[PDB]
Amino acid sequence: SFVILFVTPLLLLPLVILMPAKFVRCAYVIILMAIYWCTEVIPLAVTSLMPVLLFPLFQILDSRQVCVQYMKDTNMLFLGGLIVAVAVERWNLHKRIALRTLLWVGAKPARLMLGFMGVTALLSMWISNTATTAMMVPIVEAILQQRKRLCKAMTLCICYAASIGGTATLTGTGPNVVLLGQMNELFPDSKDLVNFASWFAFAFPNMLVMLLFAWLWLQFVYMRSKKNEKAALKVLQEEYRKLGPLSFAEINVLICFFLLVILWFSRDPETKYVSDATVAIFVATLLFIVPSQKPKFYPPPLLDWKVTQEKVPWGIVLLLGGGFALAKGSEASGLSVWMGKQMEPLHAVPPAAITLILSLLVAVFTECTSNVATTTLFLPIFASMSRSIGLNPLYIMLPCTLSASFAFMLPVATPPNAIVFTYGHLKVADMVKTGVIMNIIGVFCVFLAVNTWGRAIFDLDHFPDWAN
Amino acid sequence: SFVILFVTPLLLLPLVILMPAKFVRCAYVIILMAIYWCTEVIPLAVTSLMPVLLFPLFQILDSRQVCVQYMKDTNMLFLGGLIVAVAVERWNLHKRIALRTLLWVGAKPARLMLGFMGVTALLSMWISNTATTAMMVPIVEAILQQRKRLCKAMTLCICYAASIGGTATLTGTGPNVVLLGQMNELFPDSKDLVNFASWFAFAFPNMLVMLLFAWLWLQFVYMRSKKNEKAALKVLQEEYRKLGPLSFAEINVLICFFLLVILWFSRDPETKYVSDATVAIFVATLLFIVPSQKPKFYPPPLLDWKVTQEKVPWGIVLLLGGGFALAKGSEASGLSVWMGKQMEPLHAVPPAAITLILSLLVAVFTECTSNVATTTLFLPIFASMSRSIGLNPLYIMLPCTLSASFAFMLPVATPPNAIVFTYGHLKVADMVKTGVIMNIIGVFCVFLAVNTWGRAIFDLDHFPDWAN
Ligand SMILES: *[C@@H]1O[C@H](CO)[C@@H](O)[C@H](O)[C@H]1NC(C)=O
Ligand SMILES: *[C@@H]1O[C@H](CO)[C@@H](O)[C@H](O)[C@H]1NC(C)=O
Ligand code: NA
Ligand code: NA
Repeated sequence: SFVILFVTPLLLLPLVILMPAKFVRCAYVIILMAIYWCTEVIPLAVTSLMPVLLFPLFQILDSRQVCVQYMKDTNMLFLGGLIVAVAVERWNLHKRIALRTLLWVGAKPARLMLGFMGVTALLSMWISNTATTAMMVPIVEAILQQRKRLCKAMTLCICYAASIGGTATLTGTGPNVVLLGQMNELFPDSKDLVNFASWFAFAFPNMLVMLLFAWLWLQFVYMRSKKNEKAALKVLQEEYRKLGPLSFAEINVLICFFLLVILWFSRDPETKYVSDATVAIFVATLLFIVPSQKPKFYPPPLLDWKVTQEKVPWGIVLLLGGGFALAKGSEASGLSVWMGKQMEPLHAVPPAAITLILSLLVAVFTECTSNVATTTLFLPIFASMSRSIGLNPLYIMLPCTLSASFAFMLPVATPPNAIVFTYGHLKVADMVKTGVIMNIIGVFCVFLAVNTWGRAIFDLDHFPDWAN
Repeated sequence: SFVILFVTPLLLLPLVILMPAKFVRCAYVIILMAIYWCTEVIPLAVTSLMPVLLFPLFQILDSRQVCVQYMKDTNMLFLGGLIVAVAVERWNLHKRIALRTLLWVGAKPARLMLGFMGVTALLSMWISNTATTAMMVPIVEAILQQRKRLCKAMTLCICYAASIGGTATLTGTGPNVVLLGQMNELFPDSKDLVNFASWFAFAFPNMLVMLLFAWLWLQFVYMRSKKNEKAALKVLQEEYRKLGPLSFAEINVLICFFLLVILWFSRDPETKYVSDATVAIFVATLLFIVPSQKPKFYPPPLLDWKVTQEKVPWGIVLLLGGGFALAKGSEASGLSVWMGKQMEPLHAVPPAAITLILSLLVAVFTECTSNVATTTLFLPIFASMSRSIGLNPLYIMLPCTLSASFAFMLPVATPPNAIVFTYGHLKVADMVKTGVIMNIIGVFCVFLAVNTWGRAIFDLDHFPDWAN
């Protein structure tokens, strides 16, 4: 069974060691790492460390040129975002925001589902999508204890909303960070063309329209009620009180978060040095000295180190670094130029079809693998193709990144779906039926976004000189 | 009180922003980070992230040139060592080795203390010194429940032995890794002159002699017994049984550890690419597929990801990276050349005095700060001095690294001393009296090592061209 998945490649190492052309060796590396990505027999971060273990033997890079690539500005940006998210989770803040929103919108099962989806998307924009599901699903259970075709709807709404809302912030989730990293590496002359501001402008409207379509679809398939308008409130309120009053530390973390947002947007409404990573580190550092209590001599802070050592996806960081290393090795060996020399005859094809086909393919493929793995595997190929056919790479690379998060079925695809299914009445057939359509929805919305307004944001109708 | 420690430096930022010479700005950065190092009001890894937050504003480096420096071959070497250590701790192996050794040596309070110190040093060579103390101190308590001048001796023996034994492996603890990193950065033409093999050869004899002197001293100050020969055995044996038999997974992790050691030594008893980091990653990766049980289809491994996400000092990794970034900024701005131009007139001095004085100073100073912080602050200065006075840098840099771990008092200096003091009868006066002398012992032993055999290992009698 699962033994061949790590012993069979040993057959090829003595065959590929000689192979008097390095792009073959890099290709074998990438294929092996993909096979391990899709199969979690071995973890992900572990496989992200293969490049240092393989590029040397294949005489591609040293252990220095490759290991230097495992931490760059993107990774520390993501790390700062994660730390801020940890501060938010530490104090039951996201629960307070959630309950306030739910009580404002009202308990009307239609508007109820709308509020759940909207707040889940807004929280997922910064707050580690799985965490939001963990926070919210107990609320749904508490509601429902007070139709087997209804529980499925809201339970799926949480996960779909989270996976969608994560695509509205450049931290958000892995794939967007991967896009930023590959843009920096493959296209360094594109110094700062895809930043937090521009990408947010591109993505947030797309997120909103996808969320609208999703709410409509899930209100169709499952729901084509005075107590549940009332006895749901008596649960929301009693859960609200348990948080207690406004909890002074919550205020300070909110202020720090607002400052982060303002600094990210403001710089980009000269010999620049001050990339967004500096801002993230600014606020993350600041989150260790602030008191969390009234000084009336600051014994108490609001964030210690032990929790953030416990609660941070470092494996994700190493995963990104593996992507960086793969891109560097491909650029060095000679594989990228080779692919760009094999994808020449696509010059006759309409690019819109290319974009749509590849986005659909990625949305399908991410439903078995992880999102970030899918992205970091696919993006360099599309980049080389775009360079070859006189096309702007972003045209292809943005929709792929937005699509890699479209894991709307297969609970193994993304943890949130697993968490939702763990509570029972969400038979996988329901998930597949409701997920394929939403994959299509997301693809169409993304294509609309790229061909409508992304043009002017990124100047996609012309062939930039930063893709020679 | 502790408020000025992070608000007073704000006075100087608008004063130092202009400062038409960049070495002043880098110096202010280093001073501030030192002040935060010595004062744990803010954690350590957080302060290690200041360089990305400061070098840009001071127009020294971008956010890319500096953030690229936070992960290099040294850090991943240390990470692999940490992961292997985690595998060891996972299965109660180090306890099994310990009990076997203790039962072999015997329960004779003299030889008992000797066995405790020796095994603690041997385990600390790879196994995260604090962990060994946590493992062993309960054993001492169990023994002693079955002289208030005796408990102090063994209780201090654990911590001293751990802090000494950590200086015998290039993973070991932070300072040695810092030395390797600074050698790579400041002196890159010294490609691989300080590796695991050479440094181990230099250090292990020094560790042995220091441990001998320490055992002698602690047998002097406190201890200038049939039951404790007997009723200690009835505790060791009954603790041994609780581990059960040899626990098949233990065997596999031992085999992996042996393979790691053999690969580290063997390569160094051509266009090299295969540095020790590759080996560490090799074995660390291997530690995720091995079964830990009889396959009789490998449901069970021996190391999952969640534990190593929980139990790994990542803050240490970021700390090292901060050291790397500081060194890069100093080399870029113009500060290193400036220091080398101010330390010219030391050409008239005997280098032996320089080495001894600086080693003593570092051994004193590390008893309030952390070891790794002390090292990464001090080493570039000594390097610049050595370049200036026609001297081999290693002469000065090795003893400083070995000395930074000589935290033989001030429980705040190093966690092991804190753990020992947490159990009571180790009044701080005793610790100081017994610790200053051992600082002197360590300094003398290190000086003997450098001036005796380190010469031939590193060719310290000549001025290498890799220090121009
Ligand atoms: C960059 O552009 C120039 C066109 O003048 C081209 O000759 C050169 O090969 C290109 N280099 C890369 C790395 O794309
Ligand atoms: C390296 O050595 C040469 C001596 O030929 C010296 O001129 C040059 O300045 C040195 N460069 C550095 C960076 O030490
Ligand atoms: Na997925
Ligand atoms: Na210390």
